[PDB]
Amino acid sequence: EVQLVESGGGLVQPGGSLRLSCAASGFIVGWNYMSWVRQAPGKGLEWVSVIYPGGSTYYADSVKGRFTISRHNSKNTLYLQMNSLRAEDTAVYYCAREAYGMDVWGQGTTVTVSSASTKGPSVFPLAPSSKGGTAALGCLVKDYFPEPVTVSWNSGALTSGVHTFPAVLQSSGLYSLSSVVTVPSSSLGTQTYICNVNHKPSNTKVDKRVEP
Amino acid sequence: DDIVMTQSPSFLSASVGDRVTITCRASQGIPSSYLAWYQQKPGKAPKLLIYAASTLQSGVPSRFSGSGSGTEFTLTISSLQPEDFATYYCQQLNSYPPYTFGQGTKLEIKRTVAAPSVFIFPPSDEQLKSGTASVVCLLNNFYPREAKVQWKVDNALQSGNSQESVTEQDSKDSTYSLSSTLTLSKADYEKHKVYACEVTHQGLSSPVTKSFNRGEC
Amino acid sequence: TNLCPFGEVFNATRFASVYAWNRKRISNCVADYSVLYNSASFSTFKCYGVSPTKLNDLCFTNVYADSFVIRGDEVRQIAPGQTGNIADYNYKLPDDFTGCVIAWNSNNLDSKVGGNYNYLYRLFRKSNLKPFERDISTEIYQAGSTPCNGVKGFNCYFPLQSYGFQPTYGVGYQPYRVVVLSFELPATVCGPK
Ligand SMILES: *[C@@H]1O[C@H](CO)[C@@H](O)[C@H](O)[C@H]1NC(C)=O
Repeated sequence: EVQLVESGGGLVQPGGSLRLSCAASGFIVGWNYMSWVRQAPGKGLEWVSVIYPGGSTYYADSVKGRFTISRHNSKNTLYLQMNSLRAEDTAVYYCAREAYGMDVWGQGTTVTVSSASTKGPSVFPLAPSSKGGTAALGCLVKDYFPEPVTVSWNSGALTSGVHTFPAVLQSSGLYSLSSVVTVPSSSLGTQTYICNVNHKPSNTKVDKRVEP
Repeated sequence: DDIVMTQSPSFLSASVGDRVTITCRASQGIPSSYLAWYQQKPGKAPKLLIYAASTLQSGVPSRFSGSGSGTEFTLTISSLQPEDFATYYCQQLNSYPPYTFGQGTKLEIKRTVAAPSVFIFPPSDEQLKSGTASVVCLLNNFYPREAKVQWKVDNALQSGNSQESVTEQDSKDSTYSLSSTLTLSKADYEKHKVYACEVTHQGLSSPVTKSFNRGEC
Repeated sequence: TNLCPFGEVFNATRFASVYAWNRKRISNCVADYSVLYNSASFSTFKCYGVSPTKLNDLCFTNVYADSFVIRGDEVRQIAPGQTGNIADYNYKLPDDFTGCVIAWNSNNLDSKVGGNYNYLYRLFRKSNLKPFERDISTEIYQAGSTPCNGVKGFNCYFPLQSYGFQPTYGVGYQPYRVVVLSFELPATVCGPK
């Protein structure tokens, strides 16, 4: 028990709406200071909203008039209704109880606001160029949406020396990612190197051969 | 007007058994009951460590101690342990909103200085067919995290058309790896000859430039 | 023996905590309202429903002087239509409040180095106060299904939190003394007329 399980996050266009649900067990939602705190990709924690046990509700300045916090007494559930969703609202959202400091948190749910359609990536080879005797080779997983994308090398057989980087959101609103691996130079002419990219949201599996 | 929480440092390096101090400062003198300390691993929710600026949250180890008052507060991990390597936030609960967090402090593993391996990757022919060229500079297995990457196109210092990202500290050598993409249109790419990336790091006495001439083998 | 004993309320050397706010009933006397306002040493002097000056010619059956101490930012909560910890759970003015709210900084009186823990306020309460309601309960707050039976613990909190006024606080966190005058209606408290 004593958990907070959230749901309702997903994908919406700017100006869309979501309604986050947060189910509590172990305490009573209506009897506590219940708060919503979000966290952008790679950023810190920002408090979003709070409902008092007595009923009063207070919102972060950047969400006033677009977000409304509520609760169902029966289902013991906190709610965050998000209208006119700006792209800046893209974050992991958490509900929490505040007794003296926020002692019970939830697993979170992801809200993504964008006007881009779902798209699989193009996989391009970062071929071993002039680059001790260590060659670098990789794949550029470009122009996909939404997150995420998983990359393996040689069907999982090659794991040593792999570095798969966090994606970067581009000005287009699509994501670009890099997966490199370092091998001995003598290995370049003997063993074949294939990168495997899985993009579940658009349901695309790509195997690209990398060679100099 | 409002209360601003400011944390020091933003990144912190230490070893197991080391003693660690994280500092939080307030834009105003505030009651000490206001602020709490939270811990966060990657991909996971914050865990409340300390509240009322010194009271230890139930179930949290004794090595965590909070102190301070007025405008200065401190989280102190007495004997660092492998499971304490995470990000740490301070937070003031104002009893009238907003509630404000610190910028956070990433507590990383201290290791000796290691210089990066630097590789340049010219755009692929497959991508060039599509009307975009993206050059990729890779910095491999370096420490500490702070490194500067400068793109040079015909010796012009390029700004605004590049993006970078960093892996987390590696699980077995405690290094970082950085990737930088410089993106251009095809025509713009063909309007230049020399493409280079210049890396400055602690373990590098001189900056290292890795370059190539477009359309050469 | 004619003049209303406003010095007893205003000039008193110690004030109640906001949760146990004090009420002095005032009847059969004359109220200056010139000495009160025109000695404007108050950080706040707001009058809802009545002009602050040109008030000491009007008669009432009795007037109530409620006094307490809050922190500086919380003075703005002492007004009709406000919400917050003090308004919801310590002192609620009615939506149609007719009277005056007066407040002044008292850092030099109520802040001790190391914190003054005498002044408290109700942190935990299930419902908002009715207007002019006083709650002086110290029963453990039950935030969960498990009854507390008067012990602190998980989901079991003491309802009152101390201000801990240190003189080094921000001015919005320094002590602030507040007197709320309510006028209520044979009228016998009058001004000089
Ligand atoms: C409070 O005391 C001062 C000092 O004697 C006096 O001047 C002032 O009139 C008093 N105020 C009231 C309301 O009695």
